[PDB]
Amino acid sequence: PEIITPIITPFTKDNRIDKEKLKIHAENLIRKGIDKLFVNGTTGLGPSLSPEEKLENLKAVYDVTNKIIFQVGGLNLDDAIRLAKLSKDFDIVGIASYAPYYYPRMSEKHLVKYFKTLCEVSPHPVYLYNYPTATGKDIDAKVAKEIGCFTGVKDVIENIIHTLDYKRLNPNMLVYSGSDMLIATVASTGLDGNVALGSNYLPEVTVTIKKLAMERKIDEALKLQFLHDEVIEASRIFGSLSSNYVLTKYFQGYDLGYPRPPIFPLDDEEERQLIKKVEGIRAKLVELKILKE
Amino acid sequence: PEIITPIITPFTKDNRIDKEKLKIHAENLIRKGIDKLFVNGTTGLGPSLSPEEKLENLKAVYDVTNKIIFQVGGLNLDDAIRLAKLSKDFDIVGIASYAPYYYPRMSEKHLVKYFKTLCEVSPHPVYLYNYPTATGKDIDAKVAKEIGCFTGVKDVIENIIHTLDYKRLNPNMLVYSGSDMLIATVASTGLDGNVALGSNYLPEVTVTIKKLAMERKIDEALKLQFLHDEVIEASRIFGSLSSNYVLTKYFQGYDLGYPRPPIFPLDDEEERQLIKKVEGIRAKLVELKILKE
Amino acid sequence: PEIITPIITPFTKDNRIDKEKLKIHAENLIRKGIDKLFVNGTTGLGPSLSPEEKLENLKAVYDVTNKIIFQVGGLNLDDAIRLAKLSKDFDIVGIASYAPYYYPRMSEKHLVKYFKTLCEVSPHPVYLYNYPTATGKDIDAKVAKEIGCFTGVKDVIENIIHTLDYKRLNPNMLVYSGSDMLIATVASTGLDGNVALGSNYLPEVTVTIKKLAMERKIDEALKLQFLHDEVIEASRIFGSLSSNYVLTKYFQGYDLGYPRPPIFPLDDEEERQLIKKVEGIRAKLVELKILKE
Amino acid sequence: PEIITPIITPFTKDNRIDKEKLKIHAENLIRKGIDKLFVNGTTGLGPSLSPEEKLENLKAVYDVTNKIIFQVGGLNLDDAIRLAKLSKDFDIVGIASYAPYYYPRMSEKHLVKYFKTLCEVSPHPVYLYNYPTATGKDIDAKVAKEIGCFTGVKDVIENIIHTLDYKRLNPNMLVYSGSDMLIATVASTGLDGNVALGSNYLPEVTVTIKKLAMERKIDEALKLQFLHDEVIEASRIFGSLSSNYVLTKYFQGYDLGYPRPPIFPLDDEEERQLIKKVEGIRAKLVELKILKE
Repeated sequence: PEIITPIITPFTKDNRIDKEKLKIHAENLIRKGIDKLFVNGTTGLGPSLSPEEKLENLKAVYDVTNKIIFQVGGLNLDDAIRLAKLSKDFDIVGIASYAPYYYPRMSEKHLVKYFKTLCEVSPHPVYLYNYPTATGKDIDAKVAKEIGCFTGVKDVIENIIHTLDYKRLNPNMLVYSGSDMLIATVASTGLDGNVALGSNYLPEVTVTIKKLAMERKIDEALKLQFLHDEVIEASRIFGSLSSNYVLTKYFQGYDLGYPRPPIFPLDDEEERQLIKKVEGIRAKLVELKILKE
Repeated sequence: PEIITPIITPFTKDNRIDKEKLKIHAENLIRKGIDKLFVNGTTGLGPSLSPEEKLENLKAVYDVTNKIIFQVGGLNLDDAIRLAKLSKDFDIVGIASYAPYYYPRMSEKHLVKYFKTLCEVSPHPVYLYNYPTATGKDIDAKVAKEIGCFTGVKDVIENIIHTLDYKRLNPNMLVYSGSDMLIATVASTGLDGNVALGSNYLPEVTVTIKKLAMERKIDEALKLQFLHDEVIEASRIFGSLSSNYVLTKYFQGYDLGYPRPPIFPLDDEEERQLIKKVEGIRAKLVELKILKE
Repeated sequence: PEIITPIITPFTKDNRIDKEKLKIHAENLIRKGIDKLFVNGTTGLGPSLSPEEKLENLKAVYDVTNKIIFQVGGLNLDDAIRLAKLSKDFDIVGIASYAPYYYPRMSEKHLVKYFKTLCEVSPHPVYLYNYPTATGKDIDAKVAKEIGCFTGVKDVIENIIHTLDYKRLNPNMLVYSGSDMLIATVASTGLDGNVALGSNYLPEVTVTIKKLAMERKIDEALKLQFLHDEVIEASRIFGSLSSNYVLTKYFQGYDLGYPRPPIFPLDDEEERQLIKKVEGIRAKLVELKILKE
Repeated sequence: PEIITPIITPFTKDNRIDKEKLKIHAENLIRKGIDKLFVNGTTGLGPSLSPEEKLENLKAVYDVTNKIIFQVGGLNLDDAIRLAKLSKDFDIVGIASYAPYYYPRMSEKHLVKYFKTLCEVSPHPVYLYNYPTATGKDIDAKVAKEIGCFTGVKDVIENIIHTLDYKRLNPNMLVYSGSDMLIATVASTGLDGNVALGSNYLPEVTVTIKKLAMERKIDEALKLQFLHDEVIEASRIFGSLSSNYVLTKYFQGYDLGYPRPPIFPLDDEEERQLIKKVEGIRAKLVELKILKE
């Protein structure tokens, strides 16, 4: 199994993509063992990015590695087609799309047309980015089997019965969970890994949870998963998408600038309370020789 | 109270706004009694539009009438501020914004900041576009009071208790329902009216229901409400957002072009089945002398 | 429209039904203008009551009035059949049942059979007690039409569209809402009335809201509705079903004993804290001359 | 890790517990590898049983094995307290209780008081029977810690992060999942086992899944889990609670009578169709030498 990072998109103070900070961040992650990079996902504020900005993220990360899954979805299908086509010249893993978001009660027939249309034009394997809470509809294993063209799926859902069902109906499909709290579980139950936003700021931990599991040292794995669980929670206190920046800078020692409002950055005091929550978990992890002093 | 139409956005074969069909459609809605027009709402596929297209829509409808509320929201706070300020030069009713959509678990603080910010730059009254199902969060009465600067609210929710609470905790606020099926109810329980996608294709009906409720002929108003509900129901089969195009062409007799994929247009078979579903209702509406044979 | 009280079941300290405190309560509710009494409802802890105890409450209230709808449902169908049958010796308004509760994902086919069985054996009209949050399923207008034998429905749901649908699909059916916070609206929109737990402790208020709406004195009907909403909100601090005992003694002046654990009574501190929250409301209610002294 | 059967309560034509069929079923289950027997659970129609019938089920199953967890809860605390005390004389594993069911929006204070009371009176370890979707409320890991006195939890939820959290915050607690579809996952991820309803009719399978996962043959374990998953799906076509009787008679060869209305038994045509849906599976299982022809 693998650990896939839905990479953060660092923005400048004046709301541009800081291509340099993106590259450092991508470089660090590859250095610390991350298998692939998922670009323009939720953790990267993909839905806040223009088609031009989505392409920029690909170009910036393509300098660092070609193990990229390139998210192109949106509510303008022509922008998504143009993006999928422009990836032809990029030797990457595949492209991805989440479902058309916002609009409730969208017909299965219409949703199927959308993903089929991305497959008919894609010059790479096509991954399904399933995130019902964010997009407001579910491409479950049955609908994915009927699309018939996905090479994998990132299932962002608390229900893991739902994630396993993809394998059951598509034995050949790569199945990833999007929950950080299930790295140990995923790795041990026969799935292909985790798209984990927590790997942005603790890639050492998510990678290590994985190893321990494949070594059938599940007891340890859970101990480590649970520490990771506390950090996940610390980030929700103030808004995990904004906390990702503070956490990555705190654990990995470089700046990722700011998010894109209405994803507002944490202020000086929110930053203090967040670090005061994880201060002790950091120490324990240097103790356990998982982080460098 | 008022009927406010969340006006459809017509698209050409080339996926561009059809300015002339928009103006044609806007005229008819004003001439058939609609009080104001909500531009770049859900029914208009607001989220699917660029900021330049959101402004395009305003410029084109202003040609016909200034009784407009201008929706400017999005996931780039800068683009919305720009849009909100550009409205200075239009003598319109207000601007509006849904809460920032897609991203879950957004802090109340971050959500209040997003709206207080728009209020801060706005040269017109600011209206709250509350659509919890489509956006993923609820700017309810307490939070709207906390925000402190809304002139009105459009509450897209089937819980009318939730809607009354706005009037209770904000006595001077205009409180509209976004539910086509409560036009009789809203009018009769002291609320300021409805924002009704259904008024796109049968503005004769939404207006008549409200009038009938004002004259306290509530029994006669429900009878027309339930006929309207059935049309609402029929449009859901193939996707209501697409079907309004068909229905508007069918009941009002001019064409509105295409929706923007992934909001796909009904096909010829789908268009024909919907009409067969509404022929019997149209008959009863002719019978009532609300429509011409 | 009508106000129907879901009458509390008074319990002694020994976990017995206090029949005399009950009769007193019924007498007062009737004397203050309540139209009918709903016995063994949620507010009278029906599901906590045995078949003998339900019948007991019917015998008890029948001593005071015959304007009684008699809930009989349960998870043992032979007990419900018996209660339905035994009601023949009582000249009441009808019987009623919620859907079988607790067990998730019950089949419409089986749910229809449950209710048709009660209709086949019922000596009186049958009322659908629809409470989806409590029973775990929904007997909407479509399933009620299919069942085909309901004289009326009590619809405990935040969604008034859902309630209107019973009228749309069942024009002859008596349609009540079970939402205290919608008494003015229900009355103003052509529905048949409310089943209002808050009429246990403030029947003066609930009846005046109804009357004001019937007179189309809408803003004054809302004024009183919004105070009532504040009492409802106060009751939720410590548990609404237990607070009803404290609130009814406070406003009506006679003590109703205790609820049945695990519906724990409020302790004396809690009782005093809840009364501190409603001293204000009560003061205004005296000023407005809806309550005495 | 263990498989615990939430044993079925078999009823006669006359709606009485068939003590003798329950003992055969009970003996069989233990003998095919079932670890513990959960009595009076959702699958046994717990909420449908009088307290006497809850004690009668214990006395019967106790004649076969002392590996019994004795669920005692209900909406009359005095009955529960007394069912707890009467278990003093049975040398069993422990008692359990779901949360008080039906009544929505109950206070965390009262829910804790409920479980603490049972702990105060219990002569055996107390198990939390957590079933959010049946009871209408959830006792999460956090609350179970507050309550403070649970030896084990049985988490009936399709969300396995929710289940793992009990072990996170309560390391000394036995944590079982209630989902038949996670037997392989639960066993390979370090949790303590499953409360599997489908082990009523295919105990061979649920125990072989478990064995396989313990043996790290995760691929062979999943293939068998996917078989079992289909049987679970087939059981829903008609009412899984009802279908379980048919399926046990089919797979195990002895009839368990009827369920209790309103849990209606399948009729003969429903029996036929259901068997046709699982005939193929019964063949695959005999092919794998898991079942004898």
